[PDB]
Amino acid sequence: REGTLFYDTETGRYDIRFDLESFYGGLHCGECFDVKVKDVWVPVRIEMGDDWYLVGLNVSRLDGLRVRM
Amino acid sequence: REGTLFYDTETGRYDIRFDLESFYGGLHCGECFDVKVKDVWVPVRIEMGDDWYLVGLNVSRLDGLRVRM
Repeated sequence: REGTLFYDTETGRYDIRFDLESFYGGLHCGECFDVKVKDVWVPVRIEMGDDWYLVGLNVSRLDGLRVRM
Repeated sequence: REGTLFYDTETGRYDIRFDLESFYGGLHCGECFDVKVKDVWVPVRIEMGDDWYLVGLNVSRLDGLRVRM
């Protein structure tokens, strides 16, 4: 359910860490999930343009966001 | 303050994201904090070897760890 979003170097994709040793495996274009914003969960979709970005929420960067699926 | 640990490509350092747009500003060698493992906070100290690593916790990778200062 809940995890942290991060960029994986040896795979130009963002991924989600759910546990100390439990990862999603890599997010693909179009995948949806919620981003934690203060006390609310905002629905977003990750996409690829010139670089990875989120549709549904304006953020400075995707690194370190708390997410939920 | 609780946050998420992530690799900051703008500085080559690991940093902590506390809120949607609040960041620690880049961790330096010797700085300490706790890492969430299960439902316990483990004290660590970040250092630089061949690459960044944590003294106090043997983990495959630092990306996405939940932490607190």
